Amino acid sequence: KIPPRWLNCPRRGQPVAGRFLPLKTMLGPRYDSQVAEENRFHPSMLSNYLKSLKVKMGLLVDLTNTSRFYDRNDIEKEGIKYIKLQCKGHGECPTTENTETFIRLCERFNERNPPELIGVHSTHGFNRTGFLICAFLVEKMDWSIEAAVATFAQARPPGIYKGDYLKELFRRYGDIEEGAIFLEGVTVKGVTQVTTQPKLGEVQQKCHQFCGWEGSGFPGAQPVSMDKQNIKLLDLKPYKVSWKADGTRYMMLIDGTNEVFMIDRDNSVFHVSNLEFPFRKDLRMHLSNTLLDGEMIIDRVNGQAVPRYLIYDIIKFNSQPVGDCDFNVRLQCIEREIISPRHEKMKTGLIDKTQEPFSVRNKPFFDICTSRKLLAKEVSHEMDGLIFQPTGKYKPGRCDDILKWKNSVDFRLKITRMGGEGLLPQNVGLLYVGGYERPFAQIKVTKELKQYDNKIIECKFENNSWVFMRQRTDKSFPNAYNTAMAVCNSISNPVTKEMLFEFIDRC
Amino acid sequence: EEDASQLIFPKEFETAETLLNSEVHMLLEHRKQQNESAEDEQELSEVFMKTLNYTARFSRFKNRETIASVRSLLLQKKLHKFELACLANLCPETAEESKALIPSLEGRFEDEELQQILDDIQTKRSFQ
Amino acid sequence: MFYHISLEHEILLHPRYFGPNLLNTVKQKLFTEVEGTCTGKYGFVIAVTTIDNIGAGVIQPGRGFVLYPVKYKAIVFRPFKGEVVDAVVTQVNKVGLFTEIGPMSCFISRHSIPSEMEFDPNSNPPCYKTMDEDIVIQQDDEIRLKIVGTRVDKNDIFAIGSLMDDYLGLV
RNA sequence: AAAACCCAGGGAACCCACU
Repeated sequence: KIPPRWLNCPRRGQPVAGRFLPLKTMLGPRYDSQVAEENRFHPSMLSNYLKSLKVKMGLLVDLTNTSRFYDRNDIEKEGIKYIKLQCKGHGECPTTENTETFIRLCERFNERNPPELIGVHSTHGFNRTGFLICAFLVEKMDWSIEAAVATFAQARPPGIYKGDYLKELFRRYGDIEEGAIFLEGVTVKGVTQVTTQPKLGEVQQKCHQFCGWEGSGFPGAQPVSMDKQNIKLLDLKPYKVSWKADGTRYMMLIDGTNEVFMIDRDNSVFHVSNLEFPFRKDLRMHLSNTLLDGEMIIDRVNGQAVPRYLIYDIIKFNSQPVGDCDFNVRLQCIEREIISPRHEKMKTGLIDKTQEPFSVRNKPFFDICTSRKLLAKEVSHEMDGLIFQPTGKYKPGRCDDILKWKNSVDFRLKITRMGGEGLLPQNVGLLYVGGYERPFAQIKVTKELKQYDNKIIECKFENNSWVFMRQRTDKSFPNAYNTAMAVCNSISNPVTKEMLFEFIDRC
Repeated sequence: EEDASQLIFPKEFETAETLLNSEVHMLLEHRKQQNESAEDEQELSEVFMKTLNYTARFSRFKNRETIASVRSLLLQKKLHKFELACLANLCPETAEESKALIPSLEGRFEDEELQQILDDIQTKRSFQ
Repeated sequence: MFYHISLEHEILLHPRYFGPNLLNTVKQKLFTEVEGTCTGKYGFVIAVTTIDNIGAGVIQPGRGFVLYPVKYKAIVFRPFKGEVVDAVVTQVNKVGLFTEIGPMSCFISRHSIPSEMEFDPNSNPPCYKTMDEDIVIQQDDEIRLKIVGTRVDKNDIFAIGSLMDDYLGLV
């Protein structure tokens, strides 16, 4: 796959003398999943804009010996001539071997696609991409023998460069002598991400201590998606549920009067200012060494989006291991030690609900088989999911007893006339995802589908194939191959409110 | 190696037969019409409609009867297929222009007869 | 020149696509696989006029598909060396002239363009014109060009025109 | 560094067996 610093990162250097592109290489859909978006670099990105950006170069040459960077078929499909070179990496600069033949071949291209330019590309695009450009410019672009050697820097600034290449370049062609978003959609006043390492690491380590978590990252309990096997767990032990609403998982660590922090699935830490958590006995002293688990959800009431935090579990309360107790006891502790003191001081006017950044509440909970009523389903559309908590004590990490219940993949659609050998060439919209360049799905291409070509689109499994749910152009890249595996189970089991409601209802 | 200015052709294009811009236009229009019918058939190639529009823009004989009249008029004179097709396509108006555009017509016909042929072409040119 | 010739090509049929109607499948295959193609010997395969002959189907020994030698009338075009051809101007450049002949792009460089026929980017369309402003060759014009040479690359042919000889330029 | 070890890159001469 891709090593660290697989790419230097500046995606494309400007053309040397407005003639030769000083770029490099790979990061196709297969490597999109393991790469950051600014780092992300598809042939499409250098190209979908290129057709009208006047960046539409007609020759592409791959200098690095390894072919692991990306598939060369797309470049030919783009119409850019895909060429590859065997310039050794590891700090090897060429000496007219695989270079002089290329230079004449490159000269042959000069007119092979003339309105178009050339694309030369070494491992990082500086280790001989310039040396080859410098070599050719001296040969045909009449660039000064010493100056052409330095010309690559003008268009592709070297940054990390290779001295070994410069010495051979100088000698052969002249003289060697020369992100963290708290709540997406609504901004909350007083919530500030903490980037200071002394406090960030301290909060992370204290959360790990309070959770008793082995590894690094999020210490939280991670529920699992159900199959026909997980349903068996009814007859072994009781359960308790609340409704999963579309929100972000957050743990609040109460360490003092102003020591309130947010911890998400990415382990990022934010600081909340104006939240006050009184102690039930003395309302003047504020809670410390308290760890809560909950979700941050946007709730629209009276046409206004009110951020809310629903507390559905407690891990630590004043260093007391409440997480080791029963879940009912933990819910009662949540109630009496969190919700009641805050409302108690709110009634006296010492805590103003308007001045706090967001509301604090506890999620209501139910059970095993009975209260079927919502599956006479009145809120059948308002149900996005449901969260399953057993009666046992809290356990971090992956929990096979804690279940998560919840169209739907971005697709790199490629409409291709797949040409079978000895077969009628057949046009088909190949559907593939990041990490899976191989098309998991191939769909009959309607002319209406043919309006969108090479388009990232959300697809709804209308039939066995997924008709586009939406044009998910907003997702620049298609989702991971594993997300396709995840929906390969998710849209394979019909997962319904009538299926789980009783199951979340009785005991 | 090849030069049609003095009618040097490769051995492959010895039995070849030339066509007009209008003949090619009408053939391509008929093929487009049969493509409109006969469903479960994809669209034709880019070269297809490219040449179709190219020969529709430069069409000079709007009638198939005009095509037949031009052929029945031009075939009985001693002309090569390339020279005949080029004369009927470019449609020159002066014998000097016809001889300059096609340098292989030098002495094939008398300049007065050549001008009479050009006048006939202009007479049967479907004006727009 | 636009030519009407007979060409021989072999079509390969998998048994999966035999079907009840077999010859129509071969006709569709031929109408797809040669159309829009270009050969260095016969030029642009413009269109297939009429499928003339279908040869005997020799099944390849050991391997599954059958082989059909097919003779068919085809409309073709191949650029020549030394002929004046009508063209449509697609772009005027300080280096050359981008012209079009059907599907073929032709590049008329300025050194092969006479000295009077100068380039001016100051005009709203970048165009070629003389100092007398009589002959103005600009975007989307109908001109005539003198084909000097043709180059084939990636299975298609592009050519180079010139205006040295007399009666060359705007119609 | 797709470390897809998707699993040899040695040859020559001699001897010994089995049919």
